Amino acid sequence: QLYCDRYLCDKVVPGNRVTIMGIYSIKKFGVGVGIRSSYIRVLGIQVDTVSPQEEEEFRRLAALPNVYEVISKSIAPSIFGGTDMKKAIACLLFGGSRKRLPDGLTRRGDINLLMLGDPGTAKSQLLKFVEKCSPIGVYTSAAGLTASVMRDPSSRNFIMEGGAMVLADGGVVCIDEFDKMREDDRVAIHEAMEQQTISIAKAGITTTLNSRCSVLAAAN
Amino acid sequence: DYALEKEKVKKFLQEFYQDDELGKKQFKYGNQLVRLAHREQVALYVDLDDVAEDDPELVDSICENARRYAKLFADAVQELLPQYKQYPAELMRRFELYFQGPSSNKPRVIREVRADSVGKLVTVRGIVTRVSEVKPKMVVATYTCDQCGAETYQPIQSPTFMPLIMCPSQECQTNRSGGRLYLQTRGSRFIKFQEMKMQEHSDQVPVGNIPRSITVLVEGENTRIAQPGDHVSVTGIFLPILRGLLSETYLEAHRIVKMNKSEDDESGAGELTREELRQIAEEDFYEKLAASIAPEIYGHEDVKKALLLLLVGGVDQSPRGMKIRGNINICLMGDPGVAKSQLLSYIDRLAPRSQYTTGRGSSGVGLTAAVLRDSVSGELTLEGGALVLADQGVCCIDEFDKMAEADRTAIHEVMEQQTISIAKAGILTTLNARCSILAAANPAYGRYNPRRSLEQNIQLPAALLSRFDLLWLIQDRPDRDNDLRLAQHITYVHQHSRQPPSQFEPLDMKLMRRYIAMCREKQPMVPESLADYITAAYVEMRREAWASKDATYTSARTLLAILRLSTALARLRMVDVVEKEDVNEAIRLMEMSKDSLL
Amino acid sequence: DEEAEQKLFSEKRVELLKELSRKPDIYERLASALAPSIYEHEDIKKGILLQLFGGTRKDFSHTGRGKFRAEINILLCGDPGTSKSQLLQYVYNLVPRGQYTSGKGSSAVGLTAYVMKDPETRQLVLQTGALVLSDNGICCIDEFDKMNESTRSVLHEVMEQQTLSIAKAGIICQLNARTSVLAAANPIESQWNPKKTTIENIQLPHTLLSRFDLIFLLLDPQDEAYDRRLAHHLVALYYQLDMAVLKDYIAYAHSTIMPRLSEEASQALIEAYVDMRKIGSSRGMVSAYPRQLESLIRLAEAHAKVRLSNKVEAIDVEEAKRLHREALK
Amino acid sequence: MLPRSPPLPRGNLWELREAQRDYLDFLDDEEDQGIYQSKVRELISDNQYRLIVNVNDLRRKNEKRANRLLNNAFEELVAFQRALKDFVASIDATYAKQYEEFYVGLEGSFGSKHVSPRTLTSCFLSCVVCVEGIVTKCSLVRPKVVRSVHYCPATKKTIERRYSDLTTLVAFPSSSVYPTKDEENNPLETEYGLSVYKDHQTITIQEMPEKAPAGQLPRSVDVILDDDLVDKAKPGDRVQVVGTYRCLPGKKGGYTSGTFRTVLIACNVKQMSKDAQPSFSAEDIAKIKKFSKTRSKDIFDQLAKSLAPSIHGHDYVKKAILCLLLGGVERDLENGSHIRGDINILLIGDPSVAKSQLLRYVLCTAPRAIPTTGRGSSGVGLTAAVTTDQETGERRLEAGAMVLADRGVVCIDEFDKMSDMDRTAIHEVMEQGRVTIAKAGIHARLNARCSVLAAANPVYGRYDQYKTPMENIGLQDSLLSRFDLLFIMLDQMDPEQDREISDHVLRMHRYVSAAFMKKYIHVAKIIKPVLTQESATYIAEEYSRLRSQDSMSSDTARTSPVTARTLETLIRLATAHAKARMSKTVDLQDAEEAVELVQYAYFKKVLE
Ligand SMILES: [Zn+2]
Repeated sequence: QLYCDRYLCDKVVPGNRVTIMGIYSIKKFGVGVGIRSSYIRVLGIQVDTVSPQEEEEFRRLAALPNVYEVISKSIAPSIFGGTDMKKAIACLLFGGSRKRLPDGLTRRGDINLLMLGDPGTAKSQLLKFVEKCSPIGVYTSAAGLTASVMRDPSSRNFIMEGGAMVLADGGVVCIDEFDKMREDDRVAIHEAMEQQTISIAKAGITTTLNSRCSVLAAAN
Repeated sequence: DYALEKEKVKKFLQEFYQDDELGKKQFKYGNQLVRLAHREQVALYVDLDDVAEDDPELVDSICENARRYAKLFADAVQELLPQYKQYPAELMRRFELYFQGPSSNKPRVIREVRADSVGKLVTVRGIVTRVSEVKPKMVVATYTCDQCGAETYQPIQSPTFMPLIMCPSQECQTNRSGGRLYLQTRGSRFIKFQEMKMQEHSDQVPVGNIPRSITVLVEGENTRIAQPGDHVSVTGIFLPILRGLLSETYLEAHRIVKMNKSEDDESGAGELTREELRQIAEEDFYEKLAASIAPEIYGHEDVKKALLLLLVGGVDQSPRGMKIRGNINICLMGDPGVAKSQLLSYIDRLAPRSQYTTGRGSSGVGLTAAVLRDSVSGELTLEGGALVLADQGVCCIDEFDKMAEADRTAIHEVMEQQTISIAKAGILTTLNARCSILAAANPAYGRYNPRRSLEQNIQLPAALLSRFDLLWLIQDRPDRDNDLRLAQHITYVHQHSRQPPSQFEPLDMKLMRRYIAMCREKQPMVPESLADYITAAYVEMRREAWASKDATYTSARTLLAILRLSTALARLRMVDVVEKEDVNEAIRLMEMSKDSLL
Repeated sequence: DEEAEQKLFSEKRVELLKELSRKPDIYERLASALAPSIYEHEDIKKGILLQLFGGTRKDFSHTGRGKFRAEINILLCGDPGTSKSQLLQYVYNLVPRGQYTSGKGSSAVGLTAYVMKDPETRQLVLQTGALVLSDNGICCIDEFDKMNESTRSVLHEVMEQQTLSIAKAGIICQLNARTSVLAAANPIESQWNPKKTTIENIQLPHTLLSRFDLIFLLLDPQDEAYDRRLAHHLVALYYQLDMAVLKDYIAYAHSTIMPRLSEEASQALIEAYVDMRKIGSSRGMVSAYPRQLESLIRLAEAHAKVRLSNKVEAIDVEEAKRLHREALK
Repeated sequence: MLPRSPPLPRGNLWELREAQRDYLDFLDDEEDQGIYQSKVRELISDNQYRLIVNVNDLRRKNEKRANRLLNNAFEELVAFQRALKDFVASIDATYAKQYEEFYVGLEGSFGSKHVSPRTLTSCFLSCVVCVEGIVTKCSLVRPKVVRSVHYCPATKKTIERRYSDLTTLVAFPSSSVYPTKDEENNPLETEYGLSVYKDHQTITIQEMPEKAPAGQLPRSVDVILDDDLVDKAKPGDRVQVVGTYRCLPGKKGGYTSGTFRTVLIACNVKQMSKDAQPSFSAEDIAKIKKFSKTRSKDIFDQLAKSLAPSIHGHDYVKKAILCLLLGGVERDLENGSHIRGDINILLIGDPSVAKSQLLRYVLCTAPRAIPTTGRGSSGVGLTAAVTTDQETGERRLEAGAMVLADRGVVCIDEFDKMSDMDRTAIHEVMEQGRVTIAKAGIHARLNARCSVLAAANPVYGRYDQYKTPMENIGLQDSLLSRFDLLFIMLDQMDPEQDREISDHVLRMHRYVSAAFMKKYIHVAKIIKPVLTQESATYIAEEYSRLRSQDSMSSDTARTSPVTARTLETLIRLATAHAKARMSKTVDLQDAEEAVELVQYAYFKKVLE
């Protein structure tokens, strides 16, 4: 357990790699008779990992005559055959544009894809690739995909669990075995791709979560 | 200051006139003080409209404080009592004083009473819940020093109190510097006490908000007035609880009035006048009421004739120790849109004790009685269902074909023996549930069809079909003429918001609810000379339903219909013996209930 | 609790009982005094009267056999309106230490024994159901058909061995009781259609029909004479033998009687079982297993107790054989 | 987008003596334009405690004080509220004593103080801030003493006592001992009627979802409403609290942990979203009374054409949806009966016929509309469910969807993916208008007078145009009677309509008045026309001709049964058509406008 201070607060996010320099010490708020608690008072922190000239290697590449295939060729090195199934995936990484008519009746800005066919493990590779090479992306087979309402042991009441499609903001979500997902969960993912938001009205929960992600599904 | 108020209240208590006593100007409180002095009465409901008749200022400063004043009054009467006819002046009180709300104030709701009215006289309306049982609350604890042979007292105010171990008499201490004194439950004084919660009417709540509760400390004479699950109106101070700066509050009831009838409990005021005996003595009194039941509904001249027998009910015997029920059960199988859920909603409001339930929104343990645990004590307690809360009244269950099949056999017990026998793992008992049931249902798949016979476009097991004395069967026959008159009725209704002028104007609900309560307690008999007529009729039935291809399951439980469906009629005509003219009315009913199929 | 109190009978009363027990029909004179509101139904009252005495309480601890049930289980099947539930409602109000149960409002563990988290000590403790609270008396189970086959297969133990073996989380024990079921059911389709076979209107298995020993089929149609007599009787209840004879005759006949078989009675009990097999085999009505041969004993002895005969003779087998035969017809 | 003012700045047109003597001079306000002397009086005529101030004015008047007030809020707001009682006594001293103490809210534009609960650091301690966000709980309103009044029955005197806690602007912890014997000689007795209590709540603002960085669990903050600000916020809102920020310490056993808890002592609240339209101009009402008079022939059709221009075809459905948006007239007879005054519409058809579009438009047009689906909705979660509390542990009745939307609209899409055990929970709340619940420890009846707009995909995936209208719909003839209008919008296969539909949507993908229907229907809703015997004999005839099968046709099937329940839907559509005209008397031209709709919606034709 750590203890950050004035300017070290809000410097790291759950999921980071760090390197702490702290003063290993003991709590003094005064199993065993003389046992104490212990923490590390942090007083140094680190994190482990755009340009004008970099802009030009995007410019010229967008301008070169055969700009289309150069990407769709280098987005699936291992798996080969039928570049259409790789042609399409090139678009999902960019997507259309979000329009707001005068009525505020916004429009989608993402796409969805289904790769039907036998599970022959040729598609899991592709899922892993598209997840790895994405600005935001999650590959799922826990809490679920959409939100749930679960009876908390402590509260003894129902609480709300936003799943994956609420954490992926603009990103891309990959799914396999489209008949394995929980019946309720499959209903909710249907509605989420329909409306692009999840709104549960149950025991003590009436909230809304904007789902803004891209579905790349693989069937069987 | 108050020393001059104790005189301005004595004046009012000794001087007040009243004319409505039916005599001359007597003294409303003049007689009361004598009765109280002769220990023939305990409570003195000092009205506040009468102080607001000659001094509208004192009323302003009562409902402003109402805590000092309720003590000045109990001192004024304490002084006046001897003048008509132990050590502390409270152990010898033996009476209490209560304020009956002033008429100018308006009955608030539970949500409205805020902190700006702590310590003032308020008035709330609500539904009772979780009324406790009477327990003795101490007022003046009496101790004794067994050593020095004395008697001592101390008065209690808080919900707690610390006893005494002194014997503070300086003589006992001075002589010997030693001695303890025992508590004692003889010389002390207790007073009845019970606490009960109130909730808002779920009607007068914002569209989806949670109702709030309040606590009421009934004590003294107002106890045992209110029953749980009840509409009530309470008048009492609104105080905080003793023992940081936040405070929890309770209502300290001074007056409790039942408002079941939507106006004020007038069941005890069910007095029929001679000018109404005029009507009740007419030739066809039975036929006026029948037409004055839910007049907004055209047609159905016969169904309204049976829904009245259900409200009056037959007589119940007990020969050689073999109980026979004296209630009537009725079902209303029929096509969609024939105003069944209107008839039921009306028969709900025309009954002293009634309940409304829907088949698809009620579970089988929630109808009869449920055993539920308290996570505060871990103790299992019983909790009545619908049929228990509707003990001496009527229960209404529409959408009766859609109730789950394991939640419907929990009615077979209440329809014949009229008890509920629970043997779950906390309790083992039989509650009394003497209710008469009235249910509505759709025949097969929404609509009757003439291909399949009965019993297959009804879908009730014979064991339950036979529990119903009258399974009435209506239809949506689209006869061009029958539709024209129905429409010319409903459009008149939507124009004027009333029914078209009928032969006889319907009686008020308030008046029928009394005409019937007077008509229940007759208990007519049966004459022997009729046992040959009745018999033959019954026999004939067992022939037809045995020599037919549609008829239902008739059994020896049908005879008791004819019998108990005629002691109802003979109870309307105010006779004290069943006559051969009512047996034929009953027999006609049991025939006009399945003719809608021929 | 009043077995010591039976010695507290006026000797003026034992004369009365012993003398009433000599009239040639004291059987039909006591039986016909049960429930003086049902119509004739002459046999069902005979069965329900023999159930209030029960066979002897023999002591089989020596033969290592175990124990031996001495009470009689009775089943009533028949089409609606035939006054079954009234007989249960009457018995339940007569016998002390009894219960009344129903079909859907009773579970598997609520009838025999459940395990509850005791609130204070937070520990699992055992409790007793309905078939164990009766324990000396009758456990009326109405609506016998409408209990899913799970909760119906529980009666197999408590109604034949008079025991109950529990093995749950921390409780491993073996109760016992001396109850006697009295059940009432409806035929399947709730209508006794005579096209099907008797073992098809009941629709109960054989491993459950054999634990009963008096299956009364109330086959009653629209007999124009019966209906007329019944209606004439029922209407009479609207105008307007003793008990303490029966209430004391029963205590006596329990306290100081123990019918032991004979050799002339035992020689009519062997053939009465060798014919039952050939009869019940073909018809397809209800087969007969050796358990019935014990029931006859149970019935025969129970008849001898009615007349205080203290010894089972021939006629006490012919009666309780005609009763066992003329109930399924 | 940054909210740098409570009044949306884009389209607003359409010692301690110096402070106290400067606030008074600011509150004079007479000599320049009399802005506040027009507000003090205004509130005295309404009997209010507090008045809202614009700091934007304090700036122009005196910059130094405007800065010293946003950085030392406590010592400045204890001097503002003093020199406000001073200035109200300078108008009506009789009023200036009715109330114990006055209060003063704030509003305007604070420079860097407009923060979110995520940015509210510990450099804003004792500084006016303006927090925005969602309320996600409330507390139980409880009194709280600020003064006692005691009494000596022996000495006939009267002593008082002033209370103060850590939730004041002065912050001295007083003990609530309630003295019973000041001097050991005399006994005391409290007088509750003459004491002074106040209200007290505690809500929890939480950061807006679409403003979170989405990686964490958005931050929260605790607000302490008071003194008739109390019930001004329910769970699920979007508020802009404007209150001082404060840390309140503690000590359990003479040894304090340095850790403190920080709260926000609110002194104003603002609902950000405008969810009402009663603000109309006299020019607007003039326009309205013009338009309602111009042509009585064609105002309904002209209204409905302009309903949803973003959709091509479906004129009938738009007509009926307008009828929904108006509503009938709820008659309650004298004996206590009640007849509903709403219209429930059902739309079935092949995929992609703009059903969801019509629903999503009816949502935004009408006020108080609630959306719902066919799988994210249980039979009990629609009406009311029993639960308990976490603080008290005693049961209560949480309101479902169709009880929140009272006097409103409920939009149920994919009404067919709802199990049979779930539709049945509606038959009471769609006709009788109120929900009845008898659960274990709950017996209640909630008012749910609403109207249902539902959309359902047909069985077989697509509407087989040959079977029959009854086999393409799974609903049983008991639920099919509740919904009084059934529109079969099967995918328009005719080649013409698709052409203009494509034109329209593609034009949209290359980027009567709209904001006038709002006011016009919000006005024409209240009118309550009354039948007349000229038409009431025409309806009473068209129904008796509908009810006769022969007069219908051959080779024509029935979508839904005609009962005595469609009769009073004729009456409802009629008096909802004479609500657009603002007519107040239905005529024979109405009872004929609403009969063709029925003739079209009830009977379908089968092919082979
Ligand atoms: Zn003493």
